[PDB]
Amino acid sequence: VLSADDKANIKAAWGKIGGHGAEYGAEALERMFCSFPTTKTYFPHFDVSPGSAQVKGHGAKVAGALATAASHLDDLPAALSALSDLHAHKLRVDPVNFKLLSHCLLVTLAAHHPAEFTPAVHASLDKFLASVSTVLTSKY
Amino acid sequence: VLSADDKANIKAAWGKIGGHGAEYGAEALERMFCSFPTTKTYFPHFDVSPGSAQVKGHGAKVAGALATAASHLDDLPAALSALSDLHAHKLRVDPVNFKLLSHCLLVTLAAHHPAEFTPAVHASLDKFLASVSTVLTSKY
Amino acid sequence: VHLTDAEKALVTGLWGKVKPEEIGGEALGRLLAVYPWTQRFFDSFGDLSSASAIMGNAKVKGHGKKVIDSFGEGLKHLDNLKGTFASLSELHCDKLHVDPENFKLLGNMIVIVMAHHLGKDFTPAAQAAYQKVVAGVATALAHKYH
Amino acid sequence: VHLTDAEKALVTGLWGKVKPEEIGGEALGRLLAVYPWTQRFFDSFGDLSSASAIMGNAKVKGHGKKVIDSFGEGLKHLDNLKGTFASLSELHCDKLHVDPENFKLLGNMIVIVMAHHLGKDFTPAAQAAYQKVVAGVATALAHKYH
Ligand code: HEM
Ligand code: HEM
Ligand code: HEM
Ligand code: HEM
Repeated sequence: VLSADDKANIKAAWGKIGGHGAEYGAEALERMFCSFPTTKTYFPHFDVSPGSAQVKGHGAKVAGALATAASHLDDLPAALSALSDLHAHKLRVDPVNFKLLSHCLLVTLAAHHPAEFTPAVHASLDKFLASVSTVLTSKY
Repeated sequence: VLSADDKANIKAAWGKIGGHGAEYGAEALERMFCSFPTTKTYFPHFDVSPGSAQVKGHGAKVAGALATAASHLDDLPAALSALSDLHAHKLRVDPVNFKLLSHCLLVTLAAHHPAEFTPAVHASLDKFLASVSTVLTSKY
Repeated sequence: VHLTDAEKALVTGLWGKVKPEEIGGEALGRLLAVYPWTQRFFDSFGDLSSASAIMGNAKVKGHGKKVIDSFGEGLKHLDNLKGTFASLSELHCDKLHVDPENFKLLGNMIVIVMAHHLGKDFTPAAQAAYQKVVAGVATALAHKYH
Repeated sequence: VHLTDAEKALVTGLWGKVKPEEIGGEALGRLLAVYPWTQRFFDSFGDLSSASAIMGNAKVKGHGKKVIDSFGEGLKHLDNLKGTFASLSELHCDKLHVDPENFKLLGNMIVIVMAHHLGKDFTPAAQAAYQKVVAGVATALAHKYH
């Protein structure tokens, strides 16, 4: 689980994202499909070509869920329950691909905010992404 | 985390363990050291030869904490924070080894309690030991 | 990849004391209940919603005999463990997209089920050997993941 | 994995626009920071108590420099990752007892450090090219893992 400084770093790091989160989510997904193309198989109904309108509007969705998670760090299971139904119960996403998207999202963050992506902030966000991943891949 | 069903199966399963805990905790360690010999490098001062006084007495300690975890499921980070410090801060155990040890515990319960080791109970216990692992491996 | 013939005699001597068909049925069923995201790969199999349903699912048992029989063949060529499974790694990687970490999970179920059936006779030595078998089979099913 | 010339040109092209000692020093440091249990393998290195101490550790900088030298040596032999990482694989296996899963953590840190240094020049296509390389290095580092 997270520490006080994790929570502080996650919240601090999330503030600096601002309105870029919608785009950082879209880039994270595109990096996940480009590097790990077997994750395309979770989105057969999507146009998953880069620049696709569908991945754009979905990166905004994933973003909004991460900022929600960032402001409810004590109890992720409660605030992501409806999202845990989706990814676990009906979609049944292999936990490995959350690691994949988490890595691509941190690649995105390193690629856009170099002065802010310190080793300490990085470690906290990795743990942040590990906590949300555990919540969503749970309870089938 | 766990579900009410998982919490019900954990207390019930551990309840059916009884005074066998300390024995299972030692056999589990003995299974880990034999199947996964690198795990022995974490106990360089122990006897760790089959049958041992120290490994047997250590298996009890492992069995005692699990009993504590089994009755504090809604607050593992609190009741395991002393053990987290030892394994995460002090020893720095590689998470892969908590999965090896978890696996040997389930082999032990499968080997000793056929009738009680149902697939449902097995599933709840794997989430039990995995939650405990996360706490014991996390810094916080 | 290479067992001592003590370990090799331990696996073949305890395999003869189990019925492979229920080893496969229980192992595959226990994977599906313990690691339920594995069910995504099994949508034509019908009802996988609960532990009892997986254990009563007739095609899961039928598929465990396929899994366990190919596993049985692996037990006949522990030295060329790579070539016997090359068609299967081919099939799990490129046509089903099973993540290779899940091959370890099924092998763990085979180990847990062997302990279930055999009780005391599934000693740590017995497990140590069978761990080597499932470890090598799992890595074999992963040889074509590029 | 085998790489098209377009990917080799992409990997070697972007490699010539970073300084490897910075990558190595930053990747190993971030590994020890992001994944704290890897510190256990570095007790002769002294203080690794904080992210501050880790990135200031002079031995860390020194070792990241040697790690990146071997990685760089892999970049010149991508079609021979087995043979080029034979010596380091057996060292990590039989002596250091480094779990093979951690090879991919360090590989991932190399990817993320390239994105840090390169910004938007580390394209999604650039990432996929480097992802193939570190996964090959991680594989090669761990098949002589008997
Ligand atoms: C940090 C991790 C993740 C978060 C926060 C997240 C969040 C979300 C959100 C907000 C939605 C839309 C819910 C709605 O408004 O109806 C969604 C849907 C979805 N997610 Fe994720 N997700 C994550 C990881 C993943 C991963 C790793 C995959 C697959 C590799 C995935 C696959 C999907 C799919 C297929 C949908 C359905 C979209 C559709 O049907 O149009 N998610 N997720
Ligand atoms: C859920 C799994 C585990 C539990 C519940 C557990 C529990 C414990 C407990 C209760 C102690 C004694 C603490 C004390 O004396 O106050 C201990 C010590 C220790 N544990 Fe574990 N442990 C687990 C997994 C592991 C693993 C995977 C390893 C290494 C491979 C490990 C290595 C050690 C070592 C080296 C000690 C110190 C022994 C001594 O100095 O007496 N533990 N653990
Ligand atoms: C030691 C591990 C494994 C062995 C020996 C094994 C063996 C086999 C065999 C022999 C088949 C026969 C193909 C057929 O006739 O349909 C098969 C199919 C299949 N396997 Fe496995 N497998 C293993 C692991 C896994 C895992 C981990 C998964 C998913 C989590 C999986 C999912 C499937 C699926 C979906 C099929 C196709 C079923 C169908 O369409 O009839 N397998 N496997
Ligand atoms: C991309 C992955 C890796 C590469 C390319 C790599 C490469 C190297 C190199 C070049 C050396 C120096 C050997 C010598 O000079 O004789 C080394 C040693 C070492 N490696 Fe790594 N390594 C990797 C991953 C890891 C990981 C994941 C760990 C632990 C978590 C680790 C721990 C060590 C240690 C402890 C040493 C010896 C340093 C000492 O004893 O003071 N390495 N490795």
